[PDB]
Amino acid sequence: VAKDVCTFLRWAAEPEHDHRKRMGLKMLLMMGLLLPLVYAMKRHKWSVLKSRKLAYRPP
Amino acid sequence: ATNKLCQSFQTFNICYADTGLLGAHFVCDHMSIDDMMFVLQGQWMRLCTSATESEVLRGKNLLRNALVSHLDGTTPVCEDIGRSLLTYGRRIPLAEWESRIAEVDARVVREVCSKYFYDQCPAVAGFGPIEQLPDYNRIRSGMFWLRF
Repeated sequence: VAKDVCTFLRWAAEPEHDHRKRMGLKMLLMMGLLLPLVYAMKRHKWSVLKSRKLAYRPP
Repeated sequence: ATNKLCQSFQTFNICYADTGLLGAHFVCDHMSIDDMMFVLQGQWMRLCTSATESEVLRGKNLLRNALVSHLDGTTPVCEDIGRSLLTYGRRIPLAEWESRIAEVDARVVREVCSKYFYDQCPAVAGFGPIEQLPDYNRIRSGMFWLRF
């Protein structure tokens, strides 16, 4: 009786609970996809600079 | 000329055996390098995407005139013989050059330029007060348009 009423009072206080968590999963997955992709795009553009070598050639 | 971007420039197309260098060289004020690059790369893109019949006709006519008047007197003709036999394996007669030139229309210039210029990684060399000379990424992004 206590377990059930608590579960209801949880839903009372936070109806969004189930939707919230559905969105959480979809966020975690998209971020799982986009973060390493955007990170790869970053390293790609920056690779011109990461590779570069300098030389000082006074006369 | 009107904006005094550069002191000089030329397009080239250097040929070697299985490869070459196709582009341009310019000499300019230290404040003009970015603008020169922009207009030059802009031209490459315009020819790739949208070259007109009349301007290609002009280019044809320039080239016809170029190689007919370069071969004047014995030294340039001797050299043309010497080197053509090495590079092509034969001298290509002026009548054959003309046939290849007449074959080129606006459609050809587009398709040919797009092969070598459009969305391709260039080689850049800069010397002197080159603080303005665009970053490679900016140069490389300047090798395409977001429209065509």
